[PDB]
Amino acid sequence: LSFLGDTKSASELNPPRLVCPPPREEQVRKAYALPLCELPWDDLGPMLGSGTFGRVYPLRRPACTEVTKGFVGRKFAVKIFWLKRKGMMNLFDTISQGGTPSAEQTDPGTIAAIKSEIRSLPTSSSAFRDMVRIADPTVDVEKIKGMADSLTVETIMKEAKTLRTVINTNGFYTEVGETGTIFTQMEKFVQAHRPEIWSTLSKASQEAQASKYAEIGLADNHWSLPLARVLVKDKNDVKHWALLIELFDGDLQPKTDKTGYSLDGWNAKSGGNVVLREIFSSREALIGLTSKLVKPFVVMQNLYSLGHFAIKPPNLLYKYFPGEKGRASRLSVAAGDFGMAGLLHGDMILRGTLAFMAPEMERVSGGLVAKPSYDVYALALTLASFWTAATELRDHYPWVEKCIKPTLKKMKDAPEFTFLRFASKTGPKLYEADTIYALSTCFAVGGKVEKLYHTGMPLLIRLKLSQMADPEPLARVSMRHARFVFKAYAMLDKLLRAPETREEQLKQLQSLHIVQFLLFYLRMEPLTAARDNTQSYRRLARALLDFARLDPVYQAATETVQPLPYEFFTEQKDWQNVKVEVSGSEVDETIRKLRTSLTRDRSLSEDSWADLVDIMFGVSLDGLREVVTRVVYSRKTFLLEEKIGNAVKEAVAATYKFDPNTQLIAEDAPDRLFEVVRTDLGLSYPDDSELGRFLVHRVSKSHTAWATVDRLARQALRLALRREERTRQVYEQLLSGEKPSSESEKAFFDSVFSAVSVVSEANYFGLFWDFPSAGLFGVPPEEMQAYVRKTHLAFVGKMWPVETQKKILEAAVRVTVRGLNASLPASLVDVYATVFAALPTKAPVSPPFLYGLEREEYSSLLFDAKLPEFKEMVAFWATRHELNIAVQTAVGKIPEGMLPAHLRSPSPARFGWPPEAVADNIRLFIREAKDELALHGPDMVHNRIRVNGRSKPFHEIFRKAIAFKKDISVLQFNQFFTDILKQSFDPQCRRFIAEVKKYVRVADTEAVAPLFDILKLVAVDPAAPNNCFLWTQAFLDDKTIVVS
Repeated sequence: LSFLGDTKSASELNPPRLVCPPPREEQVRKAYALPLCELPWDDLGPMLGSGTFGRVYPLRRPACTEVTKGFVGRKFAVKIFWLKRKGMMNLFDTISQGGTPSAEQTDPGTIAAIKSEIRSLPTSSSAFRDMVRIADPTVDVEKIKGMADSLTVETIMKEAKTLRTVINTNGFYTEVGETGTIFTQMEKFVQAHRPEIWSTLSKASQEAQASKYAEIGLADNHWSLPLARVLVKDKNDVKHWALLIELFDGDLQPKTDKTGYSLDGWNAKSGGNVVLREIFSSREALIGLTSKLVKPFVVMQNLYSLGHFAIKPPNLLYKYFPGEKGRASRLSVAAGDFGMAGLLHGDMILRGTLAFMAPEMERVSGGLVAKPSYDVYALALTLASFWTAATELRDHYPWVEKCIKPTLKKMKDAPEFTFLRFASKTGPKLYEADTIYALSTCFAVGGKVEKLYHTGMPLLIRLKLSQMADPEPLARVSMRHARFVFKAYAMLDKLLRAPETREEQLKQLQSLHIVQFLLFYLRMEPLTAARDNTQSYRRLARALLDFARLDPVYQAATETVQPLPYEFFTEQKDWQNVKVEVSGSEVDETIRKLRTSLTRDRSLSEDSWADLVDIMFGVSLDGLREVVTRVVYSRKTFLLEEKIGNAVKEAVAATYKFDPNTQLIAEDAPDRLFEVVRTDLGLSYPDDSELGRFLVHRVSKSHTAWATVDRLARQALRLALRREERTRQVYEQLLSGEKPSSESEKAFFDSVFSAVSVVSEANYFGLFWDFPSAGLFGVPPEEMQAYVRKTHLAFVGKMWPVETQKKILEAAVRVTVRGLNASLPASLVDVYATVFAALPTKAPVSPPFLYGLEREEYSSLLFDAKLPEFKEMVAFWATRHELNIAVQTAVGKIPEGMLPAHLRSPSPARFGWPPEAVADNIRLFIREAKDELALHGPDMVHNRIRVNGRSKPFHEIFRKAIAFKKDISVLQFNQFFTDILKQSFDPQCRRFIAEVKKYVRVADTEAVAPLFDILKLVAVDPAAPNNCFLWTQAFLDDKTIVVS
């Protein structure tokens, strides 16, 4: 362990730790000495982007001969400084060009803005008195700070030509100071940590000295800084100031849709999305981007002292280089905007964007000093915004519309999530008690943001992003640690995936520090170049997840703290003034044990131990005294997490004992499980205490795990049915109703259990339950293989094919539309929302999952459809049945310009049809309603009949319409429903009789018409309460049953 004592002091491959904690004119005069160039308004092309301070222009007819020697490739673009605020530049233009402006644009707001902006002109500086002298040598800037306030500004009709230059040059001056404050800090670093460069800059340079910094910032560090000081000459001889920035494709933030027909908000025709949609949809490109995106900020924080305090998707710039033939697509990323950058541990000003502000900046932090932990939060949010983008892109971020705001609305009179309430000094805080818990839950495994992630995001990245966005300022990992783990995983994944460059890849891998410690800790050898190292990459990537689960700390705490006997949680009163407290003197014995276990009985110094814990766990030395306290608190309450984990997994078995065909378990707890568990254990905890919240937190955490086990067992079945035709034979045997031999069932279940491991491998490097987990599940991992094979594979054995899943869902969506009489909205998002929120109550069969708590795995498993395709599948069914219902009533009124107000000429994109199918589907609906009407007559009689329906933990009564003749008898009445039972979905009820009872059954000689209302229709078996009339397509449909 010789590399730990700060061996690489200024390297950019693995920077050192963050150990511990100028005039104004100097910073402006530093960056003001950049090369100047002049070009007219003819090399500039069409405008390409516009902000609040400037407009960017690409330059045609190449110019700026300072470039020909400069950076190869790397197209350029100027930006003219043009203040956009209350249309005052437009007013200045209309006055200068000629004519008189309107009095409507002038009076209150424009004059207010000019009055506010002519003051605060830094007329003291000597740089601002030369910037204005170069652009216009006739204006005397010392009279304009006086004329604005002596006589109020209404001389605007004669001072426009000067006000323009003054204001735009003040904008240029601010943007120049923003870069000077960085050139200063870069020079302060090149002195101490670069001997080769500072032997040719310190000798003699002032402009080359300031161009070298820009070259270093663009090429080495991946920032984006200005390179020249171009001065543009207009057609009317009015010079504007500008800067020569680099040109990217830019703005990793995609555009949203506005027509309302896209079920993921992606604008289908934005032109700039076509490439972004290729990045945010694949797994390899996203794994590469995640590691490429941390480099600039790691460099910025650990090498130089400054920090970047406005991180958000619009501020990151990209460059694609498609690489179609003979090469590969190489993505490049840079950091854009440097408006708020400042030295670390210096005083700061609260100015950011609200959705990305750390919660510890809310009231105060010693006057809000600039801490390094404010930047790790904003990258966790930014990266989570990239992994959930191809699934439900919205205009507002997920953690504020699903996690923060519905919590803020409940337990306070403060629904205002604004910046004025965030910055204010007086009032109720914004992140006080429950909003912090909601934010913590939002990113953990099972929350909303975590429900929206890609299917292919490994568990290591999920855990790391969950640890970077931690509301607690301590116990939050640093940027160096994140860079290490993400880069190591990207390298290992590219080695594993790919089938002369292997040598360079292996050297670049083993040159890291995290990998060298992992090789020392796993007892491994310097790997190879001529050996198949597959199982040695499998171990380095699996040992990198055990440190995210925090397994070494748990193994060190298992040997120190005892488990707090079970007679503590049942034999104590006053449950509001007791709480499991950690001694504070054992959180030190566990740390000593951990140090000895990790170092392997060598003797490190203190700096080496600090560096090692920062590399491996990513915290300070007084920052692991909270990680360790969490672990030993979780170890004290053993024997209560285990009893809870065992109380559930019997609810999961009762679910299959009561409803023997469910098709999912649906991770979110059914809100009734808590009362089952609290009564199962015999507990009585006041719901507002350290133990009531603990119990409600553990019940859901165990239910999510058991639902995950169920889902993996259901995916393995569908994977093993795709191969091994013998498995398919036995599966069809099971489904058809009969039963197979014993050895055939054994082979079937053995194949499914062998496929469980193939399914579990991708996201969890190994099995799902293959870690120390006996408080999460109720079963130690040694007895977990023998539970899934013998017990759980019998629940999920007979699972309906996909066509049946789609048919019953279609028929349950076409009943909700009859149930609710109102019409449907205009945008398909709202149609889906209403139809799928009113579905559990008005449908006979309950859906497998609820609205808002839906996932991509559920849909891809049950329906073979992604989430934005599942929603689009539901909306079309809804709208088409709406059109059918509208045509039926109109055909009824006629003894057709009498359709409702928004169906006379609808766009065939509201349906799924092409433009040629609507005028035929209407004719089909007409030809069908004609028969539905011809049904009615004097002889026929219509009524409803009662059967058993949904199974609530006895059954509901469910009544279905019937139409028959008066001549019919019970003889011919029972035979029809017997023949209907033959096509049931439930394989058990394919052999039943379907008598009609009153429960005294009726004589077969009686008539049916005089009996019609207490009689019900039951299914009895001829050999020996069931609801297996509900599982038929005749009883699930809308049309009435025609008994005939």
